[PDB]
Amino acid sequence: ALRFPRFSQGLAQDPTTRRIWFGIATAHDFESHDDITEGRLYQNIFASHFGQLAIIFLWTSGNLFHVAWQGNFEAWVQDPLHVRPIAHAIWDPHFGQPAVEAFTRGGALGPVNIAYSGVYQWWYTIGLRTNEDLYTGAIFLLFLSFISLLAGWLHLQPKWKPSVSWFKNAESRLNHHLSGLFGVSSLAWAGHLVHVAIPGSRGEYVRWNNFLSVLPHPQGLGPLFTGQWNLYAQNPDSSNHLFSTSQGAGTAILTLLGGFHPQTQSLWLTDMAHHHLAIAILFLIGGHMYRTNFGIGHSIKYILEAHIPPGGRLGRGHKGLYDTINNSIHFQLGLALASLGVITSLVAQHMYSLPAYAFIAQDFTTQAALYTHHQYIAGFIMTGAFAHGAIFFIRDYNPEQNADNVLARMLEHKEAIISHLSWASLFLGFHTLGLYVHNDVMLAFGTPEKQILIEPIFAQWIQSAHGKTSYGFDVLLSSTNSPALNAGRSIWLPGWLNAINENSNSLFLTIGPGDFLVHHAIALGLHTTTLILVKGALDARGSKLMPDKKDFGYSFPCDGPGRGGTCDISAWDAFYLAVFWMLNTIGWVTFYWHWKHITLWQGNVSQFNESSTYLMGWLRDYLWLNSSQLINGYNPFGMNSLSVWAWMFLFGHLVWATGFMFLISWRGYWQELIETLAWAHERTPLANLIRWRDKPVALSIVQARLVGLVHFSVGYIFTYAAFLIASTSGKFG
Amino acid sequence: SHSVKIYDTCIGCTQCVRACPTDVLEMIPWGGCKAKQIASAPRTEDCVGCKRCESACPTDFLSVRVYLWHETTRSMGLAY
Amino acid sequence: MRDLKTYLSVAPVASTLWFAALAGLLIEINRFFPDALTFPFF
Amino acid sequence: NLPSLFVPLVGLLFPAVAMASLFLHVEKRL
Amino acid sequence: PPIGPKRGAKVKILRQESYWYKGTGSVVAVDQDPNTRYPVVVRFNKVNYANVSTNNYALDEVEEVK
Amino acid sequence: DIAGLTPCKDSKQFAKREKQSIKKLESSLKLYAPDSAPALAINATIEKTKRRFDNYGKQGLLCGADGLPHLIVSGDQRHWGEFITPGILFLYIAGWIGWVGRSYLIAIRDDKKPTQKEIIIDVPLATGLVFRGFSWPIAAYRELLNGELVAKDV
Amino acid sequence: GFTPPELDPNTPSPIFGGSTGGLLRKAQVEEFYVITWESPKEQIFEMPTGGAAIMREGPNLLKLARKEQCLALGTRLRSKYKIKYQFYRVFPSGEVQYLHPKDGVYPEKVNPGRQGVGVNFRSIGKNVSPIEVKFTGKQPYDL
Ligand code: CLA
Ligand code: CLA
Ligand code: CLA
Ligand code: CLA
Ligand code: CLA
Ligand SMILES: CC1=C(/C=C/C(C)=C/C=C/C(C)=C/C=C/C=C(C)/C=C/C=C(C)/C=C/C2=C(C)CCCC2(C)C)C(C)(C)CCC1
Ligand code: SF4
Ligand code: SF4
Ligand code: SF4
Repeated sequence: ALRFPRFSQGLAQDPTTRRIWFGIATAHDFESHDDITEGRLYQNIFASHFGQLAIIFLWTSGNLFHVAWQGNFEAWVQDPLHVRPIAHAIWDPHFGQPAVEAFTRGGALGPVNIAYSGVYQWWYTIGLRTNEDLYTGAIFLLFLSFISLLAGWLHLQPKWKPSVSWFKNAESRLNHHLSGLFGVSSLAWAGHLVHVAIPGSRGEYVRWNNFLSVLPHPQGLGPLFTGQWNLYAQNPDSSNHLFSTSQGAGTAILTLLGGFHPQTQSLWLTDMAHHHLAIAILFLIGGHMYRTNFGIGHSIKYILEAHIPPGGRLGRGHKGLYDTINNSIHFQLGLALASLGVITSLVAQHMYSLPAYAFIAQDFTTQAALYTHHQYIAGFIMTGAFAHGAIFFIRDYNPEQNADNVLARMLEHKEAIISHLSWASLFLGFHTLGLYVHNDVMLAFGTPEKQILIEPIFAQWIQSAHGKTSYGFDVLLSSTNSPALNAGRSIWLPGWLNAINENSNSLFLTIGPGDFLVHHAIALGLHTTTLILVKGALDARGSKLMPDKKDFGYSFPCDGPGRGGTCDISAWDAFYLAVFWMLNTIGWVTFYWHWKHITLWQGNVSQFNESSTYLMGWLRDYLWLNSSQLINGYNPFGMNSLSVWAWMFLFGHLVWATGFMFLISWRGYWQELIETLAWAHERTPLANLIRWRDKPVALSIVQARLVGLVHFSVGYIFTYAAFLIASTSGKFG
Repeated sequence: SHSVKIYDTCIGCTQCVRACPTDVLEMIPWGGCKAKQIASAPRTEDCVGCKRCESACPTDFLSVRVYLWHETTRSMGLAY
Repeated sequence: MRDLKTYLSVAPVASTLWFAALAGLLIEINRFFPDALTFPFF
Repeated sequence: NLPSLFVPLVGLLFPAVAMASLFLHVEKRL
Repeated sequence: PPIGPKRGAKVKILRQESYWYKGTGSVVAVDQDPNTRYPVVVRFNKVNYANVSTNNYALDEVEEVK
Repeated sequence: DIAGLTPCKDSKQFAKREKQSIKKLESSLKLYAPDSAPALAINATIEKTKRRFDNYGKQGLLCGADGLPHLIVSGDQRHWGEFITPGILFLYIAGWIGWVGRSYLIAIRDDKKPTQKEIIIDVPLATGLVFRGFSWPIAAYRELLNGELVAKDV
Repeated sequence: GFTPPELDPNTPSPIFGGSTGGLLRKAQVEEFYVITWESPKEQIFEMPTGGAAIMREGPNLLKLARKEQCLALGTRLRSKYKIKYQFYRVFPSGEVQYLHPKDGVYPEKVNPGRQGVGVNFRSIGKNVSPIEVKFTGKQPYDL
């Protein structure tokens, strides 16, 4: 110990500046710290979880506070489609007078930023109506962040810290998460919708003062205990209904209409309340599967032991997988990040196609910002899922306790998995690029008719299968005779078919050959990013080049210039290489989404359908064309409110290019340069009276890869966020 | 300082000791191989981690292994 | 002579001759059958 | 009026105190 | 008695960290001197990552395959 | 027709592209003399444009709203000339290339220096093997049934 | 049995005009090194720190900042010229520590008075998986 970092003696005894960097970069790697035990490991993780929850509650609390203080929420409720919501107020003493003038918008007294997170529509749809309601929620979350820190501190003293056996109680944890954390929370949310949100959506302001007096339904509760639940679905709202008023209001609380509210263009609030209630009670029954202290339930160990196919095509099946995952926190985090990244992308794909918050589909800047945000979030989460999968193989995988099960068999034929992932990436890359270049050459020579435009007929057939008419393939939901259509005409199909064939929303947009080419670029990005992460995770314990890689850990610089050269041979470097492909993949995904919508919102879908089939169209008719108002955020003749993006736009270009220095130039050059600088300081008068207490050295090789990747990613995200919002909000459509 | 280890697969060709630029390796008598000698790392406090010894080992797999550990003034190659 | 023929069999020279013959053939095919997005002979 | 007090308190005074205190702790010896 | 396989026979390399693991090579000399933990000398068709074509292995590290 | 497309012989945008392309070439033609070599070149390009558009419309190509031939690769028998038929032709050629190269590598694998015949091609051996790809789907299929295509235990 | 030669100060140093690659404050407060050799005549030799110096005839003493600089110069003294060499470490207290050649024999030549340090008696691939040393201060190669 003796000095920073107190958890690593070898870092503390470093005489150079490297002591500080590695002390920061390894603060949360509890397993590498000195004198760590399984108890201290789970306990520090437990308290870190509480601290995170406190962070999240405090963050949401602050968001409510500024919307209620400097925001537009009360004025925005009156005009949902004519009021620009306010994020907070701007107080920058570097502002010139015109900067104050151009940034004063949304109907405020001083300069303000226009919020683009969608919390206004979210809070209006759930029942919040006045700034006082937002102040109440902020105090509650500030108080919740307080008790989160309280519980985190509480379980760090003896007799409150639990044993590692308590953390390894998987059966009880799953039952409670499915029953309580998943189901009871969804059940209570359905309760909030049917008490406050739905009546709030009909003109009735239900709050804590009067929620005990009002009835959510005229004949409340009674039918629920009888079985005549259909009385809760009798009188929905008319298709000619105004959200904050009562003209067209009904009295139903649980419906299955299937479409959108025609005015708000968001999902039916009764449908959402019924949805949460149905999935909740489904989670409640499902949360009674595993065995606890009552003599009934399953042993997850025994279920895994019993799933072994005779004939031995999977060897010993899943035997030993229970303890393999229950003892490895990296395995559990890998599964958690994998599932979370999938449902994060699921949220992205559904919030733009099935908007659930009132008056959010018309806020085009908000829809673009939200989809881009979650897709990059999900991309990072997926890279982390595979990163911790490799970390599990190195730090926790016991080959003898996983003998001849499915997990060890993955390693047994690692070459087959990696080679075929390589073939699929090569196939997709060769052909997708080739077709794009072919069409580029055709349009260069002025012969558009010679392009190769393949019709995405399989996804078109699926859209017709959902009842879309634009392609006329006459399958179920699109054909009058299929039983899939007859069984649903009574319920969701009227509203569903009404919404899918509306040419304004984005519920299953019309797709053409341009969409076929972009989706194959997406397949290339997914396959190659998967290839990088899987090859690194399977070759993490060893390779023909370095058969003892597991002894060197997860993150090390290299193995030297011997044996031909072993640069970027660790699994950490595999992650580091895959993040570039993740950013490239999400870049393709979001370039696709933003261009299709920004042409749809402009009513010019033909420009996308005709220009997305060749890459010169992407450079010219998407990036170059939409950058106009952005780059003119400030010109030699003045500026407007888009200047903050024109600046951030260039800011992102700088950080990104700065990362190239850390990624192209490597260490030894900078070490010799620092040596020539240390001599300069020791031989300079006056200044040599100042002595450094940490020896200046060049950044570590792994540190350089990390710093270069962080600059690359920060520039990536900030450059695109600036262009996205400025090109969309500059038009607002 | 960096850790250096010698495994008994060593054939005793004395190549790791010749390539070492800070005199960390030694050749001690042994009875396992034909040259009657094996390598040892008694002065890893001077080891810089160049892995120039591993580049010269003819054994498959290596018989010298340099596991980069806690950095010191000597291991970082500082003249200042 | 035998050494000259052995030089002509080296990888770059064999590649150039092979790819030149291939390039000329595809050029004449697209010269007698230009454009063609499909296989029209069915 | 409150921004005229808290914006410098978090962009000037807070990083000043934070960077100075972290410097003393990082450079401290035992 | 000659310990180990005869010289020239094909051997399946069973050392997991070897460049020729699960592959096959040919025997050169079997050192009959005990206390030698790696007597079997094998020569290989293809060079490893160190441009080396011969290596020494133990008796339980080589399997005779025809 | 299929996927809402209209055949290019029926599409107006398809015929308007042919018109505008030919009229654009004619606009370049008025600048030069009727006996000029650029004139005969532009006239040949116009005739080549008419031939291209007519051939696309004659062989049943489907056109979108953009007046450009869209290809249908679902396997519909009305458009096998757009993918499946040229794809089978490709797979025949690709298998030929791979099978001949494989036959070459097998023939030289027992040489004293197999690397010698990989950087200096044995053209006589190559010329004798290039025509075995003509029957590659047969020779490969038999090697599949006899266990000669895949190396045992690798 | 071998007895290391003690470092004799006032030993002549090669002729050199001075360079910027010499000692720094590390030599004053941390440590520095000193290499000694005999040499037959006055010669020119490239300095591991800067340019060229004139190796004096008879005993020579040269103070450097790093150990690797000493062994590199010694190796060239043993290759280009045919000169034996020793070098030591000098702490700021004045203490001297003999380094190389340790036994008086060069390290590439086997010597019977040497003991094994860090010699594992198994194949390199016979190390254990990292999970078997988890929560311990051990490594799979220290054993
Ligand atoms: C994580 C939530 C959060 C976030 C991101 C922000 C962000 C911002 N706030 Mg704010 N604030 C918050 C919570 C938050 N606040 C809470 C809970 C309160 C009490 C109700 C306030 C009260 C407040 C006032 C009065 C003002 C701001 C202002 C501002 C802006 C200027 C920066 C500043 O003065 O720092 C924030 C200053 C504070 C006093 C907030 C810190 C106190 C709370 C309890 C957070 C706890 C801090 C703790 C010591 C360390 C947190 C750990 C880590 C998460 C940072 C800025 C955009 C100024 C502004 O409007 O700019 C024009 C301003 O006038 N805030
Ligand atoms: C994030 C917080 C923050 C804040 C609140 C400010 C605030 C300010 N900046 Mg600054 N700046 C910042 C970050 C910040 N900056 C960063 C990160 C950079 C690096 C890019 C800069 C670079 C920068 C430059 C180059 C300049 C400013 C200037 C200014 C001042 C211009 C407005 C003015 O005319 O006032 C009044 C102008 C005065 C001269 C009065 C000075 C105010 C008194 C003397 C403050 C007293 C200081 C106090 C005693 C001790 C403070 C430190 C203490 C907390 C330890 C203003 C007070 C300008 C400036 O300072 O003018 C010379 C200017 O030249 N800033
Ligand atoms: C709930 C999710 C989760 C959790 C609990 C963990 C937990 C852990 N991770 Mg992990 N990871 C995750 C997700 C997660 N990760 C994801 C999504 C990715 C993909 C990006 C990764 C990729 C990853 C790698 C490559 C590594 C880990 C490692 C680790 C372990 C040590 C981390 C550490 O102490 O370093 C401390 C972390 C920091 C000090 C963060 C500093 C760097 C950040 C990104 C810079 C901030 C960006 C920028 C400056 C701010 C914005 C700019 C501004 C201008 C606005 C630890 C147990 C490390 C490990 O121990 O391997 C065995 C390891 O090398 N993770
Ligand atoms: C019914 C009893 C119960 C309940 C309610 C909980 C609840 C919780 N436990 Mg716990 N636990 C229990 C019993 C219970 N536990 C028992 C009996 C044991 C002993 C075996 C444990 C042992 C245990 C451990 C070891 C840990 C927890 C942890 C947690 C927290 C998980 C992190 C989180 O908040 O994510 C929230 C999850 C949800 C909100 C539901 C899922 C979210 C879905 C998938 C997506 C979001 C839905 C929707 C689309 C969101 C819309 C977005 C919009 C609202 C903005 C959570 C609050 C962690 C913790 O302590 O953190 C401090 C943890 O480390 N528990
Ligand atoms: C006889 C030559 C030959 C053959 C039969 C194969 C066969 C195969 N390769 Mg391959 N390859 C070759 C050459 C060859 N390759 C060369 C020269 C390179 C270096 C550019 C590669 C690089 C390569 C990669 C990176 C991959 C494969 C893969 C594969 C497998 C999947 C199919 C594929 O993707 O092919 C694709 C073919 C290419 C990408 C390049 C082929 C170039 C030409 C067409 C082949 C060379 C012909 C030769 C010069 C002719 C000699 C004539 C002789 C008679 C004198 C497959 C069994 C994939 C795999 O791992 O399987 C899962 C894979 O990832 N190959
Ligand atoms: C490396 C590793 C790892 C990691 C891994 C991962 C990361 C994985 C993943 C993955 C993923 C990321 C996945 C995904 C998925 C998904 C799926 C698998 C799905 C599905 C489904 C289906 C089948 C569907 C169906 C349907 C329905 C239901 C309805 C509608 C129609 C349809 C058809 C759509 C671990 C740690 C483990 C271990 C170690 C190693
Ligand atoms: S030190 Fe740098 S150049 Fe050398 S092997 Fe390692 S990563 Fe490659
Ligand atoms: S890594 Fe370099 S300094 Fe260390 S023992 Fe090997 S050769 Fe010597
Ligand atoms: S290089 Fe390898 S085989 Fe040669 S003496 Fe050193 S450890 Fe032994």
